[PDB]
Amino acid sequence: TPEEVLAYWEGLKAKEEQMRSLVSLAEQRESS
Amino acid sequence: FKRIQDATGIED
Amino acid sequence: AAARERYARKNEQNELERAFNTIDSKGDKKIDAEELTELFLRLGHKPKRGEVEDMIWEVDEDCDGCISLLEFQTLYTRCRDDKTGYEPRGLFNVVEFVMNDKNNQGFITLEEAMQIMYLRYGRAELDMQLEQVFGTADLNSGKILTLTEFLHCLHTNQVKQLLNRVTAKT
Amino acid sequence: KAYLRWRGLDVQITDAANESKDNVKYLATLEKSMEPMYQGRVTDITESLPALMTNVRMMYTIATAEHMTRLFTKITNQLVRRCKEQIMEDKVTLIGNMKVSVELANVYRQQYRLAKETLAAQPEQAIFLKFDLSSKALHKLIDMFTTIHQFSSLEQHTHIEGLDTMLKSLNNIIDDVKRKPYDLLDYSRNAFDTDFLEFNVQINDLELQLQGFVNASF
Repeated sequence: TPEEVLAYWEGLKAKEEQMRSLVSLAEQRESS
Repeated sequence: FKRIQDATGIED
Repeated sequence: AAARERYARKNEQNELERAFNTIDSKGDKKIDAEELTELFLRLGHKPKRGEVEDMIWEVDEDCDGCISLLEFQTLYTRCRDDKTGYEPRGLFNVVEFVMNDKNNQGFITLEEAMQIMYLRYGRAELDMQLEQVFGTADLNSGKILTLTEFLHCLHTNQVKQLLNRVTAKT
Repeated sequence: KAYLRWRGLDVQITDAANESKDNVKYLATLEKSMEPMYQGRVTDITESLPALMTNVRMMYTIATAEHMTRLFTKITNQLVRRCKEQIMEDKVTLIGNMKVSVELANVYRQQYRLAKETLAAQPEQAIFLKFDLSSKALHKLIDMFTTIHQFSSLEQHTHIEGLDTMLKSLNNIIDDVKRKPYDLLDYSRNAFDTDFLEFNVQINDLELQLQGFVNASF
């Protein structure tokens, strides 16, 4: 159960970081 | 995949 | 072999003057026993109960007590050309370490430059003062240089010829 | 009798397969910006490296010690490979190639140290050993060749009546060092560090001989 909860939390954090990164990259591309 | 694509496009 | 020494002296003189001022902590010309402990702490080595008193005693020989820049050059030159003199070298080592320092933790490959200047010697002779190897580097400090130099001088001093002499066979 | 072993192997195979898919898919994302450095020019890597650390930084925010060690060891191996190739093909070419390779190592270490600073901000043994041996065996030869080329403007004024066999002394000093068995570019020997400090004394000997010659013809 702890491993499953950790995996779910890690996946959620990764998805959030991914969205933020994608936004950063899009902003950088627009600036260029 | 989307992040890698955006990265390559920005680099190009 | 003179050219190595003359050229070395030509460059180290300016380093030496600042080395002196830096060892002094009172902004004067005199180096008190008090300063020496502070220097060792900067190197990261600890003196023994009576080491400092011996260090101050042996170097000074034109007056008694604290040392002066004039004594310091006299010491430097005598020790440098000392080689077959069997003479004291207690405070020469700490200053030579500080002058040969530019990293503020010690020096690595520069031992060889020190060694060649003293003599071409040998790779095996290098394996005597320390355990440094040609390819590998190391970390070094004040602790591992003074102790090894001091021990080497004690090791050479001991050996003498009594019944250790060896004559060509009949 | 064998079904315990088969369920154990099934669990091992599923875990290995899942981690293999993630690892392969993330290491594959790296490939399109690591591809230039296998065959291209030595200066290109300077501009390519920021993309490489952006990639590595985004992918190490997910999945660790084996990735850092293996990835960094082989990328620095490839940097050494490219530098060693681009030097191996005189004076200005050699000094330029050594300057470029040292600058590459410098910007690599600087931007990786900035990367570690950032990685500390939000929430290197192989580099040390290999680039330290490379940078010392490049610094020694770059300073030796800079001194030689600075003394090399004398090499054609052969009509002055006191510069005839001295340049043959300098040629012998060069040649005896450049006839020694060890490879100069390899840090695998590290015994030329006594040859360099024997060369450095007869260079100053040549200096003082020429100074006495100037002092002696007036």
